Amino acid sequence: MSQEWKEYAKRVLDEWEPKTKLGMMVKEGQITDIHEIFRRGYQIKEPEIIDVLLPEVNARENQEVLDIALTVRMTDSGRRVRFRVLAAVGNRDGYVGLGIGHGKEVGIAIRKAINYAKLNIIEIKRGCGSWECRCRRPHSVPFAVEGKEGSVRVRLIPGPRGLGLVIGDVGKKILRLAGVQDVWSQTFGETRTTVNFAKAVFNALYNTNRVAISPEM
Amino acid sequence: TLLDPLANALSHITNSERVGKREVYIKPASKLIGEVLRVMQKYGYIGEFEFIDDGRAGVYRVQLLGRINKAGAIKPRFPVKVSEFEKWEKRFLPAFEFGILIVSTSQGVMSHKEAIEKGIGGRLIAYVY
Amino acid sequence: MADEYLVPLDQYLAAGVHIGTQQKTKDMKKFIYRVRQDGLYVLDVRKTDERLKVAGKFLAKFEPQSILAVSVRLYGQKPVKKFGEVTGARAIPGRFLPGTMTNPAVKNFFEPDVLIVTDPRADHQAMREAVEIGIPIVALVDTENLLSYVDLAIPTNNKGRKALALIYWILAREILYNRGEIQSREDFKIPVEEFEMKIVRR
Amino acid sequence: MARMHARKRGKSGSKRPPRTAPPIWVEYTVEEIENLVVKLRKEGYSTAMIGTILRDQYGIPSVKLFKDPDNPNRNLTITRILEKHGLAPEIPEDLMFLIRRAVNLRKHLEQHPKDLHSMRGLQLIESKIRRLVKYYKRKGKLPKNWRYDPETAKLLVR
Amino acid sequence: KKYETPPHPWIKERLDRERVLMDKYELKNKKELWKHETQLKNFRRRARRLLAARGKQAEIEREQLLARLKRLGLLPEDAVLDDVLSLTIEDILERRLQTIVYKKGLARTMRQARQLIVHGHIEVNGQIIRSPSYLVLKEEEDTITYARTSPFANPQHPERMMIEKAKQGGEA
RNA sequence: GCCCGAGUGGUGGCCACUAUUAUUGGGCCUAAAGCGGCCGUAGCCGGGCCCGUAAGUCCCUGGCGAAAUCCCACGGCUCAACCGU
RNA sequence: ACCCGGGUAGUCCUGGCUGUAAAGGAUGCGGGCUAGGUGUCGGGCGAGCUUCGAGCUCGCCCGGUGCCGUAGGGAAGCCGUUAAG
Repeated sequence: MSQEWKEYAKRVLDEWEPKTKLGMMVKEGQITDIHEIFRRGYQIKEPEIIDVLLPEVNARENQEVLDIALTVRMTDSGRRVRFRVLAAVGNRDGYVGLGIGHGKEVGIAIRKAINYAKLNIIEIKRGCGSWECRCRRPHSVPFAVEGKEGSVRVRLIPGPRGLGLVIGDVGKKILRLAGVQDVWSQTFGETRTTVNFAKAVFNALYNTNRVAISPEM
Repeated sequence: TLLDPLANALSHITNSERVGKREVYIKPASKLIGEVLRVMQKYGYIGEFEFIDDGRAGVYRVQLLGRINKAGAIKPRFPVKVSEFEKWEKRFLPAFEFGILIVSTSQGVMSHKEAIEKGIGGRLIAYVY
Repeated sequence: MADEYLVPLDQYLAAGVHIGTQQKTKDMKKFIYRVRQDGLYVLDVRKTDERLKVAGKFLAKFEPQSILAVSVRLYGQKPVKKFGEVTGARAIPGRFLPGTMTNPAVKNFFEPDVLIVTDPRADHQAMREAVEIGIPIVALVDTENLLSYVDLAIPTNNKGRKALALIYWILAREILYNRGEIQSREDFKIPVEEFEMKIVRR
Repeated sequence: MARMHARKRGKSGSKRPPRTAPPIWVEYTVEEIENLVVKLRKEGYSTAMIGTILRDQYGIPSVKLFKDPDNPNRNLTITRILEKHGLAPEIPEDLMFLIRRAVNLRKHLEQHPKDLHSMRGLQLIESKIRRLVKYYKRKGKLPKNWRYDPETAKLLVR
Repeated sequence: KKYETPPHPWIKERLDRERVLMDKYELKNKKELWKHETQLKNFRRRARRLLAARGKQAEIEREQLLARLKRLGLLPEDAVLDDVLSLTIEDILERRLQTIVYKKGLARTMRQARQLIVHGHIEVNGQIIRSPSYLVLKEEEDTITYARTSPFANPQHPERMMIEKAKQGGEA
C-alpha cells in the first residue's frame, strides 16, 4: 500500500486544528515517533495525534469491538436503555489501546469507544531475548506479569516460539492486537465479566514496561 | 516472639523498597541476614551497609539503589535436590535471567546461579529478584 | 544559593513572612525555624531567600507566557492580579473554572507552562488538574499545607496581605531580573502598595 | 519490645547503657566491688536491689562490664560473686520472689472467699512459676524429683 | 492414541482454518489433519522440554530429535531447538506422500493423486503403497516412479496427457 | 444448512474444568465460616555469638528397585498399529 | 395486644447448680515492617505562667483510648501505625 499511508495522515492534516501543544507539535511533523510521546508522559488529549502516526499501509490500526452491552436506568414512567461497548485499538507491531464507551444509541458508542481507546494507548515491550535465545524477534513478553481487575488474575508467561497466545478468546483478541505471538495464560477469578478481564489483559500488557529489570541495568 | 529474624529483615527490606525510602534500619541482626545481605551485595542488588553492634543487638543500615523487586524467605525452608532445582527455578523466580534463589549449601551460601555453576544443593533459605 | 543580605533579610522579616500558624506535619518540619510558646510556628527566613532565587530561575526558564497564578483567597486575588499584569500571563478565577486544562471546549481555555498556587488547601482543584496535564508546580506553602504533588516550594506566609503583597512583588522582580529587564538587585520600578489590598467599600 | 501478657498494654521501653567497656571516671578495684556486694547481701537486700543501690550510690551501671575481665570464663556479676562465697540462695531469686508472693495471696483468699479477681491472679502467678520451675529442672537449680503444689509452696517459704 | 480435538470443537476460528486447509491439501476426513497436528505437537513438546532442562543431561536426546527432523526434511540446515517450534500444520502437510506426488509432476493435481496410489499407479522404492499419509523422507523423494503401471508402460495412455496439460508442482 | 464420518448418539461411573479441597494454589467485618475469653499439656514453630559430632541435608562412588507398558533413536512387517535392537 | 388499674414467680442477700447470647469491633493470638493529621486519658521531659499545687499552657517522647486520611487492600460499604496493608 506504500505512499497512500501518509495521505490519510496528511488528509487528516488538511483540517485538523490542534487544541493542545501536543496536538500542535505532532501536526507540525515534530517528534515523529509515537515512542517519543510515551517516555515523556505528554498527555494524549487529541485523538488525531495517533491517526498521524498510524497510516493505511504498514502497521494497520486493527480497530476491533469486543462486547456490546445493553443496560438500563429506570426513570419516571420509563426505562432508559443505553449501550456500553468495548473496543480495542492495536497494531500487531507493539502498541495497543483498550477502550470502553457508553451511549444511548449503538453506533455512537462504537464511535465513542473507538475514540476513548486512542487516548489510552500503550507500548507493550516484547521479549527481545525471547525465552531461551534472542534468536531473532521478540516473540513473547520479557517477563511473566500479572493483571489485577476486580476479581480477575491473569498471568502472562514467556513462551516457546510457535506456542501462540494460549489464553481465553477475549484476551486472545487483545493480545493479537498487541503483538505478542506466544504466551502462556494463567487466569484466576471470574472472567465472565468481560470488561475487566479485558481490563486485566490490558493492564497487564501495560505493566510490561513498569517492570524494572537487569538487562536495562 | 520473633522467629525467622532473617525473614523479618527481608520483609522490611522489601516493604522498605516498595515505598522508596533511601536506606533501611533492621533492629534485629545476625549472620543469616548478615551473610544474606553479603551475598545480596555480591550480586549487587543493594548498595552499601554498615552494621553497628550495640551491646543490645546488631543493627543493619542498608542503602537502597532501587534494583530489588521482591526477595523473600522460604516458609518450611524445604530441602531441594540439584535435579529438583529447575522446578523451584520455574516457580519462585520471575525468569531464567535472575537466579537468586538463595539456598544454603555445603560450600557456604550462594544464590541460585552461583549454586548451579559449582554444582551442589540443599534446603532453601530465601529468594531475591 | 546566595547569602541573605538586606534587601533580602530585612524585607521578609519586616513583612510577616515569618509568622506561621497552627499544626505541623512531618514533611514540612524542614523549613520550620522555631517554636513559640503558643503553637505559632516561625518559618526559617534563609530558606525563603534560597527558595525564591531558584524560583526566578525555574520561571525565567518557561519564558513563553502561559504561567497561571490563580487564587481562592480574597486577600490574594489582588496581589495576583497585579503580579500577572507585570509578567504577561494569568488565569483570574475565584475558582479554577475547572476545564481550564483538561477541557478545550470551554470558552475559557488556556494551556499553561507553569502554575503558581497560593494555598494548596484552597486551590486543590488547580492541583487536581496539575497532576493529569503534566505540569510542574511552584507555590507558597504554610506550616499547615502539605507538599504531596507539590514538587517545588517557596515556604512563605500567605495568610496576610503585607506578605501576600511582598512575595508576588519580589517574584515579579526576580523573573524580570533573570530574563533581563529590571533586576532583583535594583529597586523595583513598581511600588508595593498596589499588590497591598484595602477595604473601603465591599 | 513489648509483650502484652495478661494485658493489651505495650511494655516499658526502659533501655540499657550501650556502654560495652566501663567508665574509668568511675573507679573501683575487683576487691572493692566484691566488698560492697557482700555488705549489701548481709543486710537482707536481694541482687536486683543490690545492683540498684550500687548504681545509685557507687555509680556502677551493671557489674559484668566493670568486673570481667578478672577470670574471663564469663561475666562476673552479683550472684556469681555471691556463689563463689556461698551466700547464694539455692533457689534462684526469680523463682523465689515469685513463690514468696504467692503464699500471701492464699491467706487473703482464705478469709475473703468471694473474690473473682483475687482468685484469678492466683491462677495467673502459679502458671508463671510452673514455667519457671519446668525449665530450671532441666537447667538444674531445682531437682527433677520436685513437683509444684500449694502445700509444697507453703513448705519452701517456711 | 493418535488424535486431538481442542477443548471446544465447534469454535469458529479453529474450524475456519481447517476448511481452508481441507480444500488446500484435499483431505478425505479431518482426522488426517489432526494426525499431523498431534504429531507436530509431540516434537514441539519434546524439543521444548529438552532445551529447558540442565545442559549436562546426555545431549544425545537433543541430537536424536534434530536428526529425524533433518532426515524427514522439515528442518533443512538450522541448529536450534527453537526453529522446530517454528514449524506449522502446513509444513507437515507439505511432507506427505499425496503432496509430494503432485509437486514432482507425477500427477496433474492432488485430487487426481488420491486416485493413483490407491490403485497402485505410484511406486516408491520397489514397493507400491496404499496410504497417502505416508511420510516421505528427503532421501526418499528421489525414488518415486513407474514400472508395471497404467500411467507408464507405453506412450499412449491418456494418463500421460492429463499430467502434461497442467505441469505445475509446488506447495499443496 | 452445520458437524463428524463407519461411525454417531443415550443412560450410567471416573477425571478434568473445580485454586468447589487450596502442597503447587482458597477463605473466614458485612457473602459460608473466629471458639464468648483465658491457661497451659501433647505437637509444630524459635534472637546472637563460638566449638564438637555429621543424625536430617547436599555431593561422589558402590549394591539394587524383573520383563512388559511409556518416551527417544535405528531396524522389521507395503504402511502404521505391533514387534526386534 | 399495643394504652390504663391490680398481681405471683423473679428482680435483693447467702450457698449451690445451670453455661446460653447480635457473649460485636459480627474482626483468634504473637512478632517485624509500611505518609500523616488531629482530639483525648495517664506517665516522663525542656519552658513560660503560678494561687508556689504540674494549678494554666507550648512541644518531643512512652503507654492507652477516638475520629480523619497517603501508599496499599477491598466487590463495594469501608479499612488504612488500635490493618481488613
